[PDB]
Amino acid sequence: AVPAPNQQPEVFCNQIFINNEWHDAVSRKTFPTVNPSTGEVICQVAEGDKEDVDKAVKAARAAFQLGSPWRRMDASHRGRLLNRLADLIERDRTYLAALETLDNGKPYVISYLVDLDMVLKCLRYYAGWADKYHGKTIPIDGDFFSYTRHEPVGVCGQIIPWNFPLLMQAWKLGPALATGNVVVMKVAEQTPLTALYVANLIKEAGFPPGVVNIVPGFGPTAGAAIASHEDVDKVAFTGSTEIGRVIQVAAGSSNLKRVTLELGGKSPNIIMSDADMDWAVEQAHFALFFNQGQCCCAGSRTFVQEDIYDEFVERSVARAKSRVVGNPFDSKTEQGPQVDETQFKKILGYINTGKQEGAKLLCGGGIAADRGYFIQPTVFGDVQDGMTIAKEEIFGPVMQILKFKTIEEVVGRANNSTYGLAAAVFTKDLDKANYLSQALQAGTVWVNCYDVFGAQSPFGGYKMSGSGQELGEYGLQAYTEVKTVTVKVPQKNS
Amino acid sequence: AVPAPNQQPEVFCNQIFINNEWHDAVSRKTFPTVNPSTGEVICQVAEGDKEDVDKAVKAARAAFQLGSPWRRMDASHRGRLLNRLADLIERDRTYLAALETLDNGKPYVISYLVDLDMVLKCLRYYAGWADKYHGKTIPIDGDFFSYTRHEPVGVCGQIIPWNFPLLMQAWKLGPALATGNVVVMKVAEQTPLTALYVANLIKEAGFPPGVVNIVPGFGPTAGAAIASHEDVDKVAFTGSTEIGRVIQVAAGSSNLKRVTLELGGKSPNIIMSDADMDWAVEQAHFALFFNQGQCCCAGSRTFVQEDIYDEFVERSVARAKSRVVGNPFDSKTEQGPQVDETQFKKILGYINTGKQEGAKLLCGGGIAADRGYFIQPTVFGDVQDGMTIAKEEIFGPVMQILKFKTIEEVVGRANNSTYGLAAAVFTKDLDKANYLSQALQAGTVWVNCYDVFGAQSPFGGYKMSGSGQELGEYGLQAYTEVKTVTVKVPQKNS
Amino acid sequence: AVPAPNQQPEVFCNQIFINNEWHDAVSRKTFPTVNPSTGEVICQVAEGDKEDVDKAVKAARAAFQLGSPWRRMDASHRGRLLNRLADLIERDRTYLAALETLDNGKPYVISYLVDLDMVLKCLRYYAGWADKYHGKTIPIDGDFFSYTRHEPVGVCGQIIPWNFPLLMQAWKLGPALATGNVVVMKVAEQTPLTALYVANLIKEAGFPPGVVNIVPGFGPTAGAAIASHEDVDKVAFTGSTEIGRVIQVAAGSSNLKRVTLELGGKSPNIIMSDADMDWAVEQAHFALFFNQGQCCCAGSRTFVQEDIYDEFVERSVARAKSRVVGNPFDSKTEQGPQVDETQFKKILGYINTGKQEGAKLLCGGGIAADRGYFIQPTVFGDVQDGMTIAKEEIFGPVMQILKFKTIEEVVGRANNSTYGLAAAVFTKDLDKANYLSQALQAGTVWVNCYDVFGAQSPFGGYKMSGSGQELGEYGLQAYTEVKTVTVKVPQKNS
Amino acid sequence: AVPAPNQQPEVFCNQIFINNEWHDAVSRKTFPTVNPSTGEVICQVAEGDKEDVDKAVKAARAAFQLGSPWRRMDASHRGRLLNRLADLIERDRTYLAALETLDNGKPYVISYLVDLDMVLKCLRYYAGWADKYHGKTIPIDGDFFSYTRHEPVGVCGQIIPWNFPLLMQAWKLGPALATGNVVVMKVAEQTPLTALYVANLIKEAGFPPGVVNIVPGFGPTAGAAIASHEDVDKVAFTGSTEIGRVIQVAAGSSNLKRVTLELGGKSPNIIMSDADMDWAVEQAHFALFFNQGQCCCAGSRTFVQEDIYDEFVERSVARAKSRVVGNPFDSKTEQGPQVDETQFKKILGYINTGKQEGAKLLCGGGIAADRGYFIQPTVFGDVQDGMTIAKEEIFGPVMQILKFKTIEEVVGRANNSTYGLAAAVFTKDLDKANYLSQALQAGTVWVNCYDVFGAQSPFGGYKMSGSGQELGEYGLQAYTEVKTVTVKVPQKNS
Repeated sequence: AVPAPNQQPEVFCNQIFINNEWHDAVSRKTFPTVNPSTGEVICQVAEGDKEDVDKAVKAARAAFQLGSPWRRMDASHRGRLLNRLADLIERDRTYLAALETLDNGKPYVISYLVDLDMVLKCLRYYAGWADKYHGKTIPIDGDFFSYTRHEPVGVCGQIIPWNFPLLMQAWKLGPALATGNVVVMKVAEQTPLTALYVANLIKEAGFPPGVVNIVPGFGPTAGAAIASHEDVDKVAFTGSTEIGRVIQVAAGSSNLKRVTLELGGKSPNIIMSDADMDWAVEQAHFALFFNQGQCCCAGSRTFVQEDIYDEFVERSVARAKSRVVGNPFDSKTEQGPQVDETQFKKILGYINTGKQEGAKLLCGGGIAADRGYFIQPTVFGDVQDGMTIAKEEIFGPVMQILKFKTIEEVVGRANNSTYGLAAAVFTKDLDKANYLSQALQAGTVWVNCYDVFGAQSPFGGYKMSGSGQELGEYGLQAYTEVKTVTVKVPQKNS
Repeated sequence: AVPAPNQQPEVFCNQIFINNEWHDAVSRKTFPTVNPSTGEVICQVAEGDKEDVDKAVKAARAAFQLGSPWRRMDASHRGRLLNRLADLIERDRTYLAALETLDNGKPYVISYLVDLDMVLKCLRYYAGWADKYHGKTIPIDGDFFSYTRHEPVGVCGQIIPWNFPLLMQAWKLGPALATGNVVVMKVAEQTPLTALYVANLIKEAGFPPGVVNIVPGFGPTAGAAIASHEDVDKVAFTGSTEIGRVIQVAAGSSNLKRVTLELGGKSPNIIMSDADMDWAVEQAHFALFFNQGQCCCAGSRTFVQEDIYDEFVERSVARAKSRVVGNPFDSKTEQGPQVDETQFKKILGYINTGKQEGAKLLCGGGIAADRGYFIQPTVFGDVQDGMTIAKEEIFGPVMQILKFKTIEEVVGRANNSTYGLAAAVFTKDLDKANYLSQALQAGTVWVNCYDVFGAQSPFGGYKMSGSGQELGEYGLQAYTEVKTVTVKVPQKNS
Repeated sequence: AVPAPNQQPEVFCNQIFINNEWHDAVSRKTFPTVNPSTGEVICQVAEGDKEDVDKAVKAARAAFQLGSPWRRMDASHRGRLLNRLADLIERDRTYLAALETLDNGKPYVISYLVDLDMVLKCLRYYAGWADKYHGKTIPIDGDFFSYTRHEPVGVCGQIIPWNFPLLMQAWKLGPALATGNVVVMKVAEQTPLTALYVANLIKEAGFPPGVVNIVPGFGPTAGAAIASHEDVDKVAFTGSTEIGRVIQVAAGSSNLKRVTLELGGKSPNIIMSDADMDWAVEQAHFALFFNQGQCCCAGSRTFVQEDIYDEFVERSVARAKSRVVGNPFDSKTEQGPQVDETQFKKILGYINTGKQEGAKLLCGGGIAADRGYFIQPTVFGDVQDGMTIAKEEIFGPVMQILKFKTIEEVVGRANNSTYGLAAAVFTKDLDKANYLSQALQAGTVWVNCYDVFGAQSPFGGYKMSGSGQELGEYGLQAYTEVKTVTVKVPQKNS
Repeated sequence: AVPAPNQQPEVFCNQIFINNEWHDAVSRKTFPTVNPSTGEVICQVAEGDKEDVDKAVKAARAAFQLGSPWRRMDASHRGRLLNRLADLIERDRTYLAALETLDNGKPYVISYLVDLDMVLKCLRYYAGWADKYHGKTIPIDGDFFSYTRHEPVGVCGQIIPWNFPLLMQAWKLGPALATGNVVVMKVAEQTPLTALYVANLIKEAGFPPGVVNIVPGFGPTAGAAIASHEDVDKVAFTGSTEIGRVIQVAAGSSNLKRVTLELGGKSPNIIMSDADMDWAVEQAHFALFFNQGQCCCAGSRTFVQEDIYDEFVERSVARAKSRVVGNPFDSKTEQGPQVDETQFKKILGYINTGKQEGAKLLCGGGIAADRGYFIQPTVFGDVQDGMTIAKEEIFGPVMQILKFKTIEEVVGRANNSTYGLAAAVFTKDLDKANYLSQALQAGTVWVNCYDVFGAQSPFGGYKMSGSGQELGEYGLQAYTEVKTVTVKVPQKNS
């Protein structure tokens, strides 16, 4: 039951957010944000750079000073604030879902029922962790009393992508604020509006000034500024596998700040011959096409056992062909446009490459509309491991279907990737499910499902898909600094 | 590769163990311990009573005094001692296995390869916990520093059964000693020898006097004294569902001491139609006949799906008939005699009870030898839910095979019991395995296996099979007391 | 900033609560609840008995059935409900505070700023645990996959006291509901009104029918019925050290249900000679006089070092004499009346006994008003360890001040008690604080403060003050049942 | 009671360790290792380079292959191995202590009683952790079963210093091996002998070939090879703050492998006016001069309150002057020589610099022997924050004593450093201890003691002293990779 959207919601926030106040860039510059559905400019936004980053960091550091309102604050209170911010977001749910769609391209139905529900659940989950992440009392040798304090890491620089603007923001603020850190966030140039509106809600929630600071702008400028700043204690980057390397270098050459990376992937979705055909087909479609195929963990390599390959493909193609593309605000729209022209062209290039390599184009394969960045649901069959489309993250509505015979075979081929973010297995057999979930080198392995993220389930990657984690109790580790206090006592006893 | 046994091992310890010294009963009385294989008296053993238990408790309390060797000792050291004890037990492994068999009746091969291996693994596992059970530093509201100390509960009375003499001893000593407690243990009147020998190794390992005190004798006397003692902080009993009630009453009427009970059960072993036949039959046999069927968690209710019922039974009977019964010291022997005359008769009564109710006697059902307490592997088919052999713990080599149709049906029938210790499921289907493992109300649920116990896996029960646990990190909770220290600080900060 | 109270609030709920519906006792009987400030009857209340309890239990068991709304419900959702219930309580805060005071006697200011604040903080804290109490994946030996599930214990019978009607209710419902259990709660005959009103809020919050059932009545009838019921899985009693024995007996004689007891105590408050005199005096006054001295962890044994004894006592007496007694609804009132006549008389008896034993009466010692159950703030000096007033829980506004010399002395005298609920140390020396905090045998030990309870800090007792705990992560262990599932796998790897 | 040493122990291992076999460098190259006590060459050692590192890594990856002995091995068994290795090290305790002293310079008495004792305690502590690092079963939303597996990170590159040869190796192998990883370790060119001998014991203990591979050589060559290798999953460096930047750069530019750094520091030891003078003086001496002042966490900034400054300094000077320097093999020797000539001269330079800046030289200040690298115990008084000796890690027997007035002042000055490894506070006041332990920005804060390291207590650093940790439960997080498996189930229930 989705409330009717305002297909052209007004933009109330388009500036830099520091100390709970809106500022223009020092350079007084801005940049336009495009509506991927029309190609039209939604509005202008403050273009932050080094100087603005510096303004943000100092404000954060100041809010993190020993004795500040944020530091003395009871941990249970931080939880109270997170729950408050969630209630505000829920109040403005219909608006945010709309604004998210207007700037990202994704279906308003998805933004409301999915994106925003997950935002709410994420913030409410972490609110609960605020006063529940205990330190330890250690039974060290000798007459001593030793314990640990889990203190905040400090000023945390967070750079987030555009595929899930509001959600990525929540996944980062949630653990950081629950553990007492301060944030200097850089949002994507493609989708900065929703994040900024939330910063307004952060102020209304009652968070002390400087606790959360958002700086919209470009990656080479603002992003690198944060990653290089001498006063930033930790930087968390989430995006392309290429930019991540830049960040780890700029961070290790600046002040040895802690660095966590969340990169892309070429996640394998294995369908064994005994899988529920109807279920497998529908999930494999969802596995890839979800969010215009713009998912870090997208099932971009659909491995199918030979005995059921033909039937699977036939059904897959039918599902692709029936997938409705169009205005994200229309309730019947399943797939919206791609985020921007760059990606739009980048995808078309991959499709072209797929054709060049001998991959059998089964459906779609070109522009889906003369206005906006829409691409038809494309499906490539008889894909080989050596093909480009079977190795490089496409990040679009392009499905690759590979055929395999043995289970021993598919494990090797699935694991034969520089990536290892996620993977999935569709089978009715107990042994096969356990065999594969253990053999697959992936941060997350789904059985008879895909893209099932719980605010309580960790999300990390193996190999070059990343390091460290988001969501779950493990998420608190990365934003926590451990101090050991060892006191000399008169005489220790058990 | 099992060493050749000394079929008539010498008995070196047969008295009361207090302050690392051997004492006779104050009454000077003694009782005989019989060799279930021959019906002959192995030797005489000190018959402890309330006065002796008082001696043991006082000794234990002294050893637990603030500032005593055992209280000041580093936690890591306790681990060192546990490991030492394990090394000594392994040194004398061949002997203990023989002595275990002599007094219990179980096959020497099983005592050596199973019983003793599990004792070693148990003690070594717990040795490792000694310095790793941390307390917590709590982020309490206000300007305070709050933390917790995990102190020992104190003088722990432990009453152990005869089905697994050495192992039960290890399961109790392991967690209690690892956490710094002291023990006054009452061993079974039928199998007291091995436990007392181990007490000798306890002194050799270097444990302070009074840390572990063992008192052989009877339950109505020694057992009750421990459970009733005003200075015992906790009592852990393991045995019949009838005596457990006595203990919880004697404990709640004495000094409100903490009480954990490990009782029996009528565990269900469900065999789905798609299960691996060969595997399921062999394991279903083992699930019940193991240790002369003398298992708290024995699979006394073998439910089989109708489509495979006939075949299953036919194979089950064949396996039963081939089961070699005889001298426990002969390598070929699979089943030895029952522990004592009382049980011997108790089982014959149940067998007769089965015949009276209309349960189909498929094999065995009578005495297996004119000397000792040997009983033929017995199997009853077409058993119904209302039958007594289908509700009461027989504790003997008597198998009940029941027939069922749907999965919804078997869950209700399996859960329809006052017991809930264990359960098992044999299937190839993933959904069936998960459905069942979640629906079955049992402390432990095995999938495509049975009687799989790891030193690291907890063992507890639902309903009237018990409360609290043995093994695993959970085992330490029961032997730990939590103290909260809340200090007032100048000014709190994250 | 306390809102003006309604000194005679209307009573809307005065019946039994089963399946979110109000019932009359089967016996149609009722009983009066008195206003301790005037001795007047507030209203009649349904008097539940065994038959009513049976109705409640069957309702509870029904709601706990596999597949029910409460069982299938997402853990995070139970959190949502707890938070919702919190919000409702906050809405009607001012009313409940008044009703609390009306039926209990405690000052309205305290009910508003303290009692209800804690009720809210408690429920909100626990709501956060709902989806954060993980099970474990165990690295068991052999080719197996072993894991644990933390399942609800089931039907939880909870019996709560009258000293903190609303708060005790939160402390019990919080952990129970967050872990998915169902409740059959018996409230105090002296203070049943507020609990019954909250039950209305439990319905409004959206909790499935039968998840929480409250049965007002008497302890010998209703209480014993719960404790003895054959279908109650666990019973948690909080009250006098005498009734607790009855409950553990009735429970161990019924169905071996799990039992946790929260009993009284004679908590020692140690004031070292180097303590901040002003602070210590005010905190020691608070430590005992709080809530009309009706605290299980009251500092009823004030030990003072000799060098500062005289000065301390003088100041203590002055503070006592200035302590305002009167109508609980007046801002200037610090101490209201005692809960009922029984206690009122029981306290005067102890006061008379104190004088008989030679304890020096320093102030007060008799009735504070000719109407109600008011007693003057009494202080006894030069109290000796052997005196009755220095051994038995008075549960009233009577202070005992003892003199001591050495720190070794006070530890021995402090630990020389059958109780061990709480203790406190006032000093400026690091070593003295640590020495005492470790040597004192009490569940909680406050340093330079007293009665500091956080919803996150555990509250348990040693010796005969209880077993098990409330609040903190430890509170969840008592309401959780652990199931181990061990799956056979093809081949295990690290 | 220390056993008499062999002042010239035979060297049995001086090559590269790969697949439990000794190899020569591919380049057939070697390099000399000096005895810092005489300046004489002990023996020649294989000089490993990139090609050698490649042989090691390939060996490691092979040993880590799914299905390998090391991967299938029971976690409890890895524990067994670690304990076995410790038993072998204890057997050859006397030898290794001598060999450590021979190549390092530290007193044999300290090598035996401290270094080797800590090696044993570390290995045994970790052996215990092998089968106790559980994953989690997560209560995710929806009809799913979600859990985590803590898998090894893979091929671990470890680069260790020379200050504590054996201990540094233990601190690295312990947590890595316990968690199932494989190691390619690079030992210090100054102290490679003991580490290589221990590798011989690793073979004897029974570890699979390739589980631990040691490659002696130079940092620029071997070290950089490891940090840069495309197949190394993680690199852990411990050394100078200069080389650490190089490693994090070479790693983020290679394959985004995980990096943990353990750098130096200028740790503050704060002595309040109420501190136990005798104790504080002796401990402050130990804090800095220990292990020839070669400690990452050395108390190089001794802050003393003015009221006790003069007396403190006097006593400190007297202790320094009495500190015996000489042959590390003579029982009376408290301080041996510095590790090598480079360090020897670097320290003299710092001593010179101290004099140039106006630091008051109170004793020593020059070479302590014409043979070897012995330096006199040096003490500088009236040091200011701005001075070089007050900011840069000297890593030698040079103490800096600073004077302060307020507690608020010392906090700011203590925290005014790029480092944040350790800190200490000597006081008798509770509030002062808590205030300072919380306010000080250091990984470790000792109260009334220094250099107290338990195998169970974590050791990490703030700011530029490092990231990640060694020792304790936290040590396992860095060597663990978390996989989330989320299975679709029929119907979820609590």
